[PDB]
Amino acid sequence: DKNESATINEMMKHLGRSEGNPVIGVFQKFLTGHPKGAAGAWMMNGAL
Amino acid sequence: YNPEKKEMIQEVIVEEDLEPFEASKETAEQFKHQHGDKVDIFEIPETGEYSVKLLKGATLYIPKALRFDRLVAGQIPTGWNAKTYGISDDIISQVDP
Amino acid sequence: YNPEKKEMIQEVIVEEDLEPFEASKETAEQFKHQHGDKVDIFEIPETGEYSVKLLKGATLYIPKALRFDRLVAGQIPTGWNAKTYGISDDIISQVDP
Amino acid sequence: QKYASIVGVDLLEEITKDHKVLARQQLQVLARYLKMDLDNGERKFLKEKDTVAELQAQLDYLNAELGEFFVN
Amino acid sequence: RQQLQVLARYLKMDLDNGERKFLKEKDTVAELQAQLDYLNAELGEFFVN
Amino acid sequence: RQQLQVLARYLKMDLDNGERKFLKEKDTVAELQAQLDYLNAELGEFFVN
Amino acid sequence: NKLFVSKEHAPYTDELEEDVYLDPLARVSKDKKSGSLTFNSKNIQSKD
Repeated sequence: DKNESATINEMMKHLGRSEGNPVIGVFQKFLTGHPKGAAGAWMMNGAL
Repeated sequence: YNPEKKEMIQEVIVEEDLEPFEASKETAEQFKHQHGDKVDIFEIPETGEYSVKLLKGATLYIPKALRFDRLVAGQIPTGWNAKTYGISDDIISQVDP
Repeated sequence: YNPEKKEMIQEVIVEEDLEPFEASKETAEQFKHQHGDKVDIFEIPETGEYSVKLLKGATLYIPKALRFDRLVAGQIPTGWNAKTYGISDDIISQVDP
Repeated sequence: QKYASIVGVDLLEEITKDHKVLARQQLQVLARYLKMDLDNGERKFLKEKDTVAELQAQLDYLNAELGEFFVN
Repeated sequence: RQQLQVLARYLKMDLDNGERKFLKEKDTVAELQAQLDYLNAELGEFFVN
Repeated sequence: RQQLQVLARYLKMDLDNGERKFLKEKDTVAELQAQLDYLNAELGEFFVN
Repeated sequence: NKLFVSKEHAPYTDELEEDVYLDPLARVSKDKKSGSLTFNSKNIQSKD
């Protein structure tokens, strides 16, 4: 969670996001647990 | 699988000869090939079944129970079944869920 | 692994009570949690080790030997070692060959 | 002794046991024959001392929560 | 029964040793329970809980 | 049966030792008989006699 | 018996990790001292 927060921040910083427009983070695993394989697919379903 | 009750076995050594039990010819020979000197097998004349005297110095596995510490998981709800969606029984038993 | 000599075990039932053996407190309790009524455990006062009376009706696994029928494989030549190419010991023991 | 300090110069029973082993085994088989449980006592004994510790723990608690003087 | 008894005697093995220690501890159970039942009475069930 | 067994154990006396050696020799009987039955077949009964 | 050589470090140092990842034109140069190929801060987001 430290690493993932860091890397997205650095993506947003390098590409010159307007100061005060944060990306909003959804953490689906809190409700669904870690389906280690199917992780991204549920996050995919959620995003859509 | 009850995570409070985990089946596990220990390799132990027989101190004193066991009491005979019954098994098929095939089954007995499988013991003899394993243990060799540390087991004896005999035709029981009437049945044609074999006695198994496991002897001193033989190797055994005795079950035991680890008390494990991760008791919770995100689990597909109770009563979920491939039957209800339309999958047939021949397919279910053949295949990993 | 000798394919003529395949380690396998059978679930059997104890007909008559076994002779006690020594094990650690932790180890003994692991047996007790498994078998319950079908085993007794006692503090040996001097050592602090525990006796294990496995009782009538308990479940055991006894090793046996299957005679298997595929004895040949294309095998990486004898004496091949990751050492000789330059891989260090810390990496070998940690990792699946 | 001064010279020694400077240089560093200095100036049966495995028959009686084997008998007992037999008797032990001979007793065991008779106990088995009689459906007599030798350890039954100690099992019930170990059980009650667990409830002793349990009641003592509940007693030690209330002594702490009230103080020695209050209980007495 | 008799044949067992003489072997127990030979081994200096006491069969009843367990039950003796068992009877002893249940006397201390009643004792601690009596002390517990007292304080439950002196304070009321609600206070202890 | 059990009382006998423990004495046999005490004496380091093996009850089944005989039958083990017996089962061994009848395997060599079948073996020699198989070699004999072969030569009888390869030569004919009349030749051997 | 040295065909395999376990590499000690990444060609970038831990401080330049981020910067290297974000310059698609950052290549490696021969380090004068060590004599192994290291990323140098001069060749990162460089005009040249």
